[PDB]
Amino acid sequence: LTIDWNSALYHKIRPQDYKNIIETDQGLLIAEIFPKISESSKTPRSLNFALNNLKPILYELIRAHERFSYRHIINNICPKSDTFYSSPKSVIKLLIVCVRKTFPLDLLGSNSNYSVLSKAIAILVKKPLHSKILFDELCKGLRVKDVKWLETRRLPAGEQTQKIPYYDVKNRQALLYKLFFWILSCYVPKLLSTFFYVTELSSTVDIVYIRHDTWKTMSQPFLKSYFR
Repeated sequence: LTIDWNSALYHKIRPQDYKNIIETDQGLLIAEIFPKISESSKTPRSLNFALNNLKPILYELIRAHERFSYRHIINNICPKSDTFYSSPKSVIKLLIVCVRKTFPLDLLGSNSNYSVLSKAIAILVKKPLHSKILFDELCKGLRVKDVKWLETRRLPAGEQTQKIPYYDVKNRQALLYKLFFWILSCYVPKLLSTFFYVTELSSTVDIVYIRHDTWKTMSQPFLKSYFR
């Protein structure tokens, strides 16, 4: 399984449409993340509880996304500079910061798992245009035990030290990786496309990030000449 990023980088692109970074229709959002699972009428009930545990988290994520100024944070992390391109390191910090300030903590579970996200975000941007990426390489340190909305057991006071069955832990691994896949192949590339026009210098520097306004100023004289 791969993330063909160039197509993921120019699909449903809405430049500076900072509201359409995340699907604000919450029913559409969960079908986005869990395509078949979230409308199957034959889902195992352990999973149906997992999705139910997810309903408040996705709701909060949508609320945070709508009270956030993405124009603000990019002017801090990646302001207009002498260099006309934004350094990947600045693009890194910007993305990670955006996640840290809007994502509920129970979405990926722990900071440990959000580090695995941070590392995944670092690998991604550094890779050039038209580059397939092995997804399972990125799920490096994902602990399915740190994420509570996948814990559907409700045990009596005594026997709390119960070991999780293999079928159970394998199912939660699938769900978490399906959500992680949506973060990296849907959410992250849509954040990038909204802030930056992305391109390549065609040479050794095969990954370039130029702010959309800076890009529009730089192309204006070219578009202004068209008379052929």
